[PDB]
Order: sequence, then structure tokens, then C-alpha cells
Amino acid sequence: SQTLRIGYVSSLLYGLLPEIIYLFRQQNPEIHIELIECGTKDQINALKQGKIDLGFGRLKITDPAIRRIVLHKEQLKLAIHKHHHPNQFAATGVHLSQIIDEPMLLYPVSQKPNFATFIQSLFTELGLVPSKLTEIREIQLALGLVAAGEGVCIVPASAMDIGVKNLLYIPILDDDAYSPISLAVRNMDHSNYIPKILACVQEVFATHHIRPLIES
Amino acid sequence: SQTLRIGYVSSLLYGLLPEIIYLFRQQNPEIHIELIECGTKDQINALKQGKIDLGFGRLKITDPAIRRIVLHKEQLKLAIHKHHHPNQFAATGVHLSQIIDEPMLLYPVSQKPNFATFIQSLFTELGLVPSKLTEIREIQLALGLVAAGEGVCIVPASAMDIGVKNLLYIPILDDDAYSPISLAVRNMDHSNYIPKILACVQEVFATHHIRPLIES
Ligand SMILES: O=C(O)/C=C\C=C/C(=O)O
Ligand SMILES: O=C(O)/C=C\C=C/C(=O)O
Repeated sequence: SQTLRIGYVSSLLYGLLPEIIYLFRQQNPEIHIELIECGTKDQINALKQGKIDLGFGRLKITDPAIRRIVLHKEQLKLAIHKHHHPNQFAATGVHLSQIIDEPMLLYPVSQKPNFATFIQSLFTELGLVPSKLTEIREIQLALGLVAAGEGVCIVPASAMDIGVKNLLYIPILDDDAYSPISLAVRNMDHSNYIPKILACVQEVFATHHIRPLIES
Repeated sequence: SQTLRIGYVSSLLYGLLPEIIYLFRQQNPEIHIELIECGTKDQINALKQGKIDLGFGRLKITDPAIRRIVLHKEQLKLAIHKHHHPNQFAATGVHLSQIIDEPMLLYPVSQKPNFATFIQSLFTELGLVPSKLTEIREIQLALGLVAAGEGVCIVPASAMDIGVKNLLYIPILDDDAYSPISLAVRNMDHSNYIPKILACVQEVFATHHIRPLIES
């Protein structure tokens, strides 16, 4: 009769999160899990109100009532159509300064701060201004539009395996070009699903030769 | 100043549609294209009201005011977690009769008829009743949930390359196990974007050794 509600952002479906949940379900078959689509910002209130218990997000949205556990620093990639700027965009990587006059697809469409405002700030903190920004509802749609020819899109590396054809995923060479994956929990939540889900995290990361940023 | 509004269902982003739009955009750079997320049923009214001009769908939803142009018959696959029923579900394929007591994920959540009711009817027309059905918002989410361990999901073959890890895509051996991709247009629409988009279709299909069901 125990129900664990887990908030997640869409891009995490293409990474190791499904494996983490699968392992948790195997180890804890009595626990009913609800996977709930929820942005990192929206997870704050969702956690505070008891509407979710765990929140897997990608922004450093701090709150005294919330504990953030940083799991992994994922590198960012510029998604482009494979015939776009064969010479200007090297497969070895681009700096953000090179793509300022490209129509950029941001995502998702949601309460802010979110991944769109995060990607914007990467340009901003370098003194750069993208020429055109369009916010798209979800990551896979933004990638579909890149392939349809509506520009470029910065995504986490795990998005490389989203099944949209004819894209290249090019390294972003600037130092701040990472998206941290984190688990948010209520600060005074002492339920054992937290240490349990974290052990699943470390096990799955270990399988993939990833060292969690946090030691168990 | 000409704007072509194109309705599409999500799964088509992992197929040849983005290429078709990209080719059309190259050939017709003056035409502004809006890609609009829209179910096959909802496309009927959208086309009738002039809110879209072209509708790429996956159901035979007929209407006297709408012309349906069937492009491709795509085979269906059962998405499973790679460790689920190693013996019972052969990689060579399953019949729908074999999976009736599996929790099934349907998609999307939308106005009906839709892909969920379509998948249901495949069981129904064989006298079969799935033991549990849960409707999920979108295809990639249903696939994420399969990998998280919430059951199985019938998808078109092109969904095989959606980047969710640890899934197998198993043939469905029953005869009716296909999802037709079609273009819907207003019956009395004589705009040249129709013959133009169809020529793009045939060109892209040709590149991929696919013969359109309709000859140009
Ligand atoms: O907006 C956020 O809070 C972060 C990520 C959103 C979507 C994704 O990663 O798919
Ligand atoms: O519901 C429909 O009209 C057909 C397909 C829906 C979604 C998809 O293919 O992703």
C-alpha cells in the first residue's frame, strides 16, 4: 500500500533513470511507484506539498526546505542537422561564440527557471546574445525541428540517442557546458526510499563506469 | 508571407517526416512552415477549419470533406524490457495471444479514436482482451515506463530507435499488425504544396528504398 511518487524531467528517460527505477522496483516489489513528469522548479513546490517524494531535476534551484543531491555532471552537445555548416561547425566542437547567429531552439515550455533559461544564461555569462530563440515544448520535439531544418539545439549528451535522424551532436568547448543531474528531497524526510534509491543510483552508475559526484 | 501549417503525430519525428519537411524547406525557402502537434482525429476538424493544411496521421479516420493519402504501411513491434520473459517472448516474434496477461501501456492520451483505441482493436478483432491497459500521454514516455518496468507497449517499428535503453523490440506475427502513415488534406484544396509535399515524400522514400503505397 506504499506509493513512491517520483518527479522527473523528460530527457532523463534517455539516460540511466529508467534503469535506476527498474532496479528499485526489483529490490522493492511491495512499493508502488508513480513516475510524474515535473520540471526542476515545479518539483520544489511538489516536494513541499507532498505531491512527490523524490525529484530528479537538472537545475540548481535551492530551497532551505529542500535537499539537493548532485548525482552526475552531464556534458552538453549542440544538436545540428548533419549538412548545416560543414566547415564552420567542426565535429571536434564549437564554442558558444560560434553559434550566436544561429536560430536556437530552447526547451521546454514550463514554469521558470528551467532548461531554456539555463541555456540562455550560458550565453549571457560569456557576454553572448543568441540572435533568435524559440522555446519548444519538449526536448524530442526540439530535436525533430532541428532535423526538419529549424536550426540548432543544445541538449545533454544522452540526447544523442533520441531517435531523430540526420543530426550530429557536436561538443560544446566552453568550460561551463554541463547539465548537472540531481535528486531533490524534503530536508526532514527520513524515509528509507531515499537511501534505497541512492544505492540503486550508485549500483547503476557503477555498471556504466560512472562515479557519482556524491559518495554513498 | 505564405504559411504552411502541418499537423503531425509524435512518433513520426523518429521516421522520415523530418527529412520530408527538410527537403520541402530546401526546395521552397519562401514558404514558412509551422509543425503542429495534432492527433489524426483532431486533424480532421483542424483541416476543416483551416487551422492546418496538411495532416500526417496514423489512423483511417475517413470524412467526405477530407482526402486521405496512404503513404506507408509500417510494421508494429512489441517493446519489452530485455529481461522480461526471455523464454516466452522469442526475438523472432509473438502473437498478440501470448501477451494478453501483460500490463500493456497504450498511448497517447488524446481525443479518440487514437493509437490507443487502435491498439485495443487489434486485440478485439482477434477475440482477445488485454488484462491491464494504462493510457500514457506520449510514445516516448510509454517506452520510458517499459524500461522502468511497468510492462510492455506496442509501437511502430521506427520507435526502435527512440533512445530509451534496455528495451527489445519484438515482431508481432499477426496479419493486421501494421500502422499506416497517411497524409490528410481538404478534398477541394488545390494548393501546389500538396503535389510538392508528395514529391518530397516520394524522393525521401526512394532514398530509403521505400515504395510509397501511392504512385506519383
Ligand atoms: O527545465 C528543467 O527544469 C530542466 C530540464 C527540462 C527538460 C529536460 O531535460 O528534458
Ligand atoms: O492517435 C493517433 O491519431 C495516432 C498516433 C498517435 C501518436 C503517435 O504515433 O506517436
